[PDB]
Order: sequence, then C-alpha cells, then structure tokens
Amino acid sequence: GLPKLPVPPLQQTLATYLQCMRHLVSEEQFRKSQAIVQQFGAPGGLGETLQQKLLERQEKTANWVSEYWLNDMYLNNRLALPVNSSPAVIFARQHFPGTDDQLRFAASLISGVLSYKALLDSHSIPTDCAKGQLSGQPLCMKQYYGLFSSYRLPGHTQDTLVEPEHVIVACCNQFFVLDVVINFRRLSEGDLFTQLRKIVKMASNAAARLPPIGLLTSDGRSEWAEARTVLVKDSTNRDSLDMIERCICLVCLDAPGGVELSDTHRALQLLHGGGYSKNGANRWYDKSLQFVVGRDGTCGVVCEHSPFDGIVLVQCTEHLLKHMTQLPAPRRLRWKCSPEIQGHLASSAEKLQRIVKNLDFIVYKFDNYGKTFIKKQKCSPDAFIQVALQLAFYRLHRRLVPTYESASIRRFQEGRVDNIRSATPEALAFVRAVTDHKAAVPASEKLLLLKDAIRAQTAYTVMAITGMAIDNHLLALRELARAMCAALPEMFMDETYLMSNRFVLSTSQVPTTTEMFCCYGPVVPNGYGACYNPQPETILFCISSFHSCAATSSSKFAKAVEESLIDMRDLCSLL
Ligand SMILES: C[n+]1ccc(C[C@@H](SCCNC(=O)CCNC(=O)[C@H](O)C(C)(C)COP(=O)(O)OP(=O)(O)OC[C@H]2O[C@@H](n3cnc4c(N)ncnc43)[C@H](O)[C@@H]2OP(=O)(O)O)c2cccc3ccccc23)cc1
Ligand code: NA
Ligand code: NA
Repeated sequence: GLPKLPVPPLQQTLATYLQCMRHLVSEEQFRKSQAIVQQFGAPGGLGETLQQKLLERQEKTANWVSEYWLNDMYLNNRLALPVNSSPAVIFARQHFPGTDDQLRFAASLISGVLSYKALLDSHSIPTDCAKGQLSGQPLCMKQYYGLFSSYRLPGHTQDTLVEPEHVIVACCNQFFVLDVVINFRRLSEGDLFTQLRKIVKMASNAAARLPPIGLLTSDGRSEWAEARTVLVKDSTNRDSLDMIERCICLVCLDAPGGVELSDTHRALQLLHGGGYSKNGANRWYDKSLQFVVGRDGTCGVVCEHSPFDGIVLVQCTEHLLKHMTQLPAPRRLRWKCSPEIQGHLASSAEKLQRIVKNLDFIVYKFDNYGKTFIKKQKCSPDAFIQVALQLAFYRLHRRLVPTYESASIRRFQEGRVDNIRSATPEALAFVRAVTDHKAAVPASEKLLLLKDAIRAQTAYTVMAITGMAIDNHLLALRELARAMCAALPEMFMDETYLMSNRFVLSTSQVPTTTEMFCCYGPVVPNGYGACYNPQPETILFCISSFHSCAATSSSKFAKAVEESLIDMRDLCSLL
C-alpha cells in the first residue's frame, strides 16, 4: 500500500543541479554547464522527451529507478568487493576461553539466523515505521527478503544479482556444507554445536586441505568472472559453487589475529581478514552475509550489500544478538584446480595484499557530547554532523568536494536510497568564515552561518527522503537517453556532471542500540569513507581512506572532525 517513487518536475531537478555545482566549479566551466542545461531543458527539447519516457516508465514499473540504480551503484562496478564495496558490522567483544565457547556462540548465532528466517517466511513481520526525520511513516520491507536469498555472480562487464536448507562454514580456508532445516525440521543449537565440532576437527587436517578458492572472490569482478569461467569447466567445481550459491549465509570460523583487539583492528579483520596470510581467504565475498566468529572473540558480519542497505541489516543483527540463546558429518566442498587456476590464485593473493596495505582505517569515539546537546540547539543531529564533516574536510584540505550521504527512500515501493548532497553553498559560506582568519568574521555571524548551513542541510534531507532530490532522476534520464543512442547527450558528458558524481567524501549514518558499529571503504582513490553512529552523549565515527593518496589521512581527518565538533559547540554556546 506504499506510494510509487515520485518523478520530480524536470525544471526543478535542473535548477537544483546547477545550484549544487556552481560553487564547486570555475566561472567558465559553470557558464558552459548553464548553457548545456538550458538547451537540455528547453521546451520541446530532449529533456522533456526523456521526462515523458520516464513518466511512462513509472506507470509500468513498481519503481522506475530500481534497475538503473542497481547497475550503476553495484553491478557495473569493476573493483574488488573487499574494502571497495562490502561493508562490515563489528559486534561487541566476546571472550572465548576455549574453542567450544567460540563454537557455542556460532551454534547459538546460526539458530538465531534460522528463527529469523522463519519470521520472514511467516510474512507476518509488522511494517517498520520511520524514526527520525518525518517519523511514523510506513517503510518498505522488501530489503529484508534479500538478506539471505541472494548471491552476486561476477560478469565480464556487469555482475548479476541472482532444496533442503544449509549454511556454508568456512574454516582454515575450507568450505563445509552444514544442513540446518532438513524438511521444515530445524537442527537444534546442540546439534549445530556438535556439527561445528566435527568441522573444526576436519578442517584441522593438513593432509585434507584444499586450495583456498575463496581468495578468488576477493579479486576484481572481471578477473573473478574469468577465473570462475575456468572453474565451471569441471563437474565437481560446478557442484561446489552451486552449494555456495544456494546457501543461507556463510559462517567463518577465523583464526586468532596476532594484534591487540582494538576496535580498529577488529574492524580490519571483518573488512579484509588481514589478507591471505591471516583470514582473507576464509571468505566468499559473492554471498550476501558472511558471519565471522573468530577464535579470539572477534565477531561480526561482512555484507555484499547489493540487495539491502545498512538500516535493515542492523535491525536484523540486533534482533539476532538480542534473541540469542546464551547426524551425518558435514560435507567438505571439493575442488579441482587447473594449472591456470593456480596462477589466478597467486594474482588474487597479490591484489588482495595491496588492498590490505592500502587501507587506512580508524575508529574514533567523540565523547564530549552527542544527540542530546544537538537537539538542545534546535538542530537535527544528522544535519549538525554533516555540517561538521564539511568543516572537517575544508579545514584539512582547503576545498569542499562533491559529497554523498545515504538517504532512505523506503517510504516508496522497493525504495533503496537517494543522495543528500551535503556540500551546499551554505556549507561553503560557513566553513570559509570559520577557517579564513584574515577575514576575522565575528563569532556571532559565524553562528548565523552555522544555523543557515544546518537549515540548508535539513531542507535537502527532507527533499531527498520524499523522493524529490536529483541523483536518481538524472540517472534515469541518462539511461533512458542511452537506450535511444549510445552517444549520451551533452549534459551527461559535461565535465561538471562527471565531477558531481566523484564522491571524494562518502558518508552515511547507521545508528545502533548496542556496542556494534559499521564501516566501509572510500569510493574514489583520493577520498574518504565515513560512517557514524550518533548516540545521546557520544558520536562514533568510522573513517577510511587510502594510503596511496598522500593528501588523505584518516587520523588527521578524525582530529579535524573533533576540532569541528568543538568549534560548533562553542559557536552554539554563544547565544
Ligand atoms: C556510497 N555508499 C553506499 C552505501 C554504502 C553502505 C551503507 S548503506 C546506507 C545505510 N545508511 C542509511 O540507509 C541511512 C538512512 N537514514 C535516513 O534516511 C535518515 O532519515 C537521515 C540520515 C536522512 C536523517 O537522519 P534522521 O535520524 O532521520 O534525522 P535526525 O538526525 O534529524 O533525527 C534524530 C533525532 O533528532 C530529532 N530531531 C530532528 N530535528 C530536530 C530539531 N530541529 N530539534 C530537535 N530535535 C530534532 C529527531 O526527532 C530524532 O529524535 P530521537 O529519535 O533521537 O528521539 C552501509 C553502511 C554500514 C553498514 C551496511 C551494512 C549493509 C549494507 C549497507 C551498509 C556505502 C557507500
Ligand atoms: Na542516488
Ligand atoms: Na591517505
């Protein structure tokens, strides 16, 4: 009973687009972009033709952007999924004195998964109602049904999102089939614990060890598509891939790390496993959910997020963790490795280690204040924090950049997200006043600039979540144009448009109720990834960047965030 994603008016989107980019390009580049957009948007022109094709599309589809967005955000992306794509959720520290304590946790977690899947298959789950901005409104539930049912196949140029029930268990880079529902008749926690004891014993036998095929899923998508094409030439490889493809989830029983179990190092283990020499091959990145249960108590889940976004994921995992309860041998999946496959594995190992060494990651806990203080200033906490991130970026790098912030459009049928473009002209005015000390702008006027930047950020936020923002609209017009002619219209070849979609700062808010946190890598080589968790009295930031970029630094950016939050508290405390 949810409404269809709206199609905003064309002239609205084009005027918002120009206002979004004017302050981020030169005078001359903008003048050219203005002329291009005017011709695109002229009466009887190409824009209007495309808009009419888009309204026809809205009438005939449940959601007119779903296919375009899924390809542009995920399936067309050629980069390896670790760090570049798959986010990580880190649970609370656990203490596993013995192996059976780790395996009791795993058994308890798996049966929590089985019972959660039974609720979904009940189709009796009450509709989620929004929290925060525009509270109380009903939200789409489709994403819950992609948590367990999905596998992402690699393609040469574009990926594809695709019996008795079983889990796959990864241990010592070996994969084991663990059947769990054996005719609508679930195995108990006790049975699962017993089955996991057998897997650990068998995975420990070095005479029986098979090559670490999971490492192949860590490569570039076109490279893994090619390697997979080799594998499927043999029958027993095909059967093994089939079991992984139809599994409920992965459960990875990781070896202990060597390092201090800081929040930052626990996150690193969930994001890439520390590479081939630690837990990096104890993975299968094509599958949507990989639950990690490390021997040292490091536990979380790695997500192939093409079928769902973070809010739905965390509601599931918080459900699982809260409800957790305090016979043939599982089959080991077999493989036949060509001489060629041996070479694919060597390159996968080398490419994966470059990712491991390239990632610069920090978990930073701002503890001077949280949402409560911000609400007392009559501000949205998310908008407050977004403005602070723009100040952080500007005081460090002395420029503002196209920024991405996730906004859920789950108020509409099959809605996923649109983009809140936080790098507004009001943000620019504020951060310049704060950092340009020659200008000597009085603190009272800085406060007025702070309040107007928050106002603009909230206004864009409301627009985005009601389906009236620009990114999805423009994407659809672009891909509708592409279908009529491979030569795209000038508006989408314009350097201004290409720049507008290089998100040097890529952000999202994922609040949790518990001690878990979320993190992901940047989406451009010279950029940051920034996932935050605002609580009443604290704000948790997970900051990523790439060591190969000499300008970026996760530690420096985190100190800039702290400085920006203190500056903004001092400004709000004036009046
Ligand atoms: C490029 N790429 C794409 C994707 C990814 C992976 C991501 S996938 C995206 C996951 N993220 C989302 O999907 C975010 C969805 N969120 C929304 O869309 C929100 O709507 C948003 C953020 C727009 C606004 O945030 P808000 O909280 O709604 O608004 P607020 O902050 O203003 O309200 C708070 C409190 O303040 C009150 N209030 C408001 N105004 C006030 C005022 N003026 N005065 C006083 N009070 C005021 C409110 O009433 C409330 O009150 P309270 O409830 O506390 O009592 C991901 C991350 C992590 C893990 C993943 C795992 C799996 C899959 C994906 C994962 C990475 C990179
Ligand atoms: Na978008
Ligand atoms: Na860097």
